[PDB]
Amino acid sequence: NGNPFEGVQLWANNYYRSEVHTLAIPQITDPALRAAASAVAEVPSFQWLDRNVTVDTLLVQTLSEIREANQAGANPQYAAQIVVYDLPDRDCAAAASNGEWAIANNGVNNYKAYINRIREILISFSDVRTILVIEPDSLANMVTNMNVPKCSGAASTYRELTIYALKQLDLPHVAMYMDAGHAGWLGWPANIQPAAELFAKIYEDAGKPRAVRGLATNVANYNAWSVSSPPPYTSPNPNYDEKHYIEAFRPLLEARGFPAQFIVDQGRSGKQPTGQKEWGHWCNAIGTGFGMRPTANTGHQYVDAFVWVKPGGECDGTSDTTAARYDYHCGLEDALKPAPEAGQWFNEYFIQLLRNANPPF
Ligand SMILES: OC[C@H]1O[C@@H](O[C@H]2[C@H](O)[C@@H](O)[C@H](O[C@H]3[C@H](O)[C@@H](O)[C@H](O[C@H]4[C@H](O)[C@@H](O)[C@H](O)O[C@@H]4CO)O[C@@H]3CO)O[C@@H]2CO)[C@H](O)[C@@H](O)[C@@H]1O
Ligand SMILES: *[C@@H]1O[C@H](CO)[C@@H](O)[C@H](O)[C@H]1NC(C)=O
Ligand SMILES: OC[C@H]1O[C@@H](O)[C@H](O)[C@@H](O)[C@@H]1O
Repeated sequence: NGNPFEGVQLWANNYYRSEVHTLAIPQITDPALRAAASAVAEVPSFQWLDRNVTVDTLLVQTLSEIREANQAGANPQYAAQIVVYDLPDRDCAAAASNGEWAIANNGVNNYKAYINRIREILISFSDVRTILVIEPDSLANMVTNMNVPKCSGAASTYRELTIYALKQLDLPHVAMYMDAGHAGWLGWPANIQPAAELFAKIYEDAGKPRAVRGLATNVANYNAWSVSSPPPYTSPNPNYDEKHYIEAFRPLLEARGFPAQFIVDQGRSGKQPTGQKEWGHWCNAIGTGFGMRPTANTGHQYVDAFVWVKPGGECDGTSDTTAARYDYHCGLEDALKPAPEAGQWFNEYFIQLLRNANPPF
C-alpha cells in the first residue's frame, strides 16, 4: 500500500513548541541560538501518549487543530504523528522511564481500556491521516532481556497487549510501525534473525492487520543513518549504522511473511561519532546534535521516511541517585547532568543539540 508520509505535510505539535518557547527561549541569552531554537520548534516530531491523561486532552487537541487546518484547505493536508507508550511494567530493563501502570495492579485491563479509548478517538478523527509508533523498546527487550526479571515477568503480557493494540488500531486512515530497537541493539548479527522471527510472528498472530506498515528504528537513540566508517563504540558489529541494519533486516522479515517498510529516528543523530563511550549508553548522551530533518525523500526503497520520534530536549532520565526512577546509565560519565525526570524539559541538553545540529539551524 501507500507510504503514509507521501502526499501530506507533517504537523508540528504545539506541546513541543510550547516547551521551546516557554521554557527554552526565555533562558537562552544569545540572539542566534534564540532564533535557532524558534526554528527547531517547527520541526515536526512525534507526540507521545506517555500517560493516560494525554488521551482525552493532548491527543484530541492535536487532532482537532489538524482537522481545522485541513478543513480550511491546507495543501498538502496535514498528518498526525503519535507514539503509543504506556504498557504496564513499561521500560522493563531500565528504571528511568517506568510508567504509571503495573501488571500486578490491573495494568493489563488499564492498558486495554487506554487502547480502546485511543481507537474511539481515532475513529472520530478518521479524516485525519494518523501515523503511529507502537511502544518503543518493548519487543526489543523481549529479544535480548529475557534474563531480566521484570522483562521475563512481562513477556506474555507484552505479547498479548501488542497484538491487542495492532488489532484495535487497525483503522483505514492509520499507519502503524512497531518499534524495532536499533542497529546497536537488534542489528548485531547474533540478534537479527531472532528479532525477525519475533516481529514476523507477532504480525502473523495479529492476523496481519492491513494498517501495519512496518517498523521504526533508532527511536530515542543516536545512531547514524549512514556513515562512511564505523564509530569506535560500534565494534565489532558490522551493522554500525541504521542503513546497514535495515538492509540486513528486511530480507529476514520478508522471508517470514512481513515485508516491513521502515521509519528511522534521526532527531539526535546529527553529530557522529557521538560522545558515547559504549554503544549501550543511551541516557542523555553527550556529544550529540539534532540530525536529518523529517522527510519522505530518503532515497531508499525500504525506508518510508526519516522522522524525529524522540523530541530532543525531553530528558531520558533523572541523574538523581535518590530518585525512585534513577537508572545508573543516567549517572555515567557520558550522560549530561544534572538531569531531570525522563520526559521533562532539559534545557542544557536542548542547547547541546542545537549547537551540534547538522544540518545547522
Ligand atoms: O535506545 C533506547 C533504549 O535503550 C535501552 O537500552 C538498550 C540499548 O539502547 C542497546 O544499545 C543495548 O544493546 C545491547 C544488546 O541488547 C546486546 O544484545 C548486545 O550484545 C552484544 C555485545 O555488545 C557484544 O560485546 C557481543 O559480542 O555480542 C553481543 C550480541 O550477541 O549489546 C548491545 C550494546 O552494544 O540494549 C539495551 C537494553 O539492554 C534502554 O533500556 C531504554 O530505556 C532506552 O529507551
Ligand atoms: C484513563 O483515562 C480515561 C479517559 O480518557 C479515564 O476514563 C480512565 O479512568 C483512565 N484510566 C485509569 C486507569 O485511570
Ligand atoms: O520525550 C519522549 C518520551 O521519552 C520517554 O523517555 C519518557 O519516559 C516519556 O515521558 C516521554 O514522553
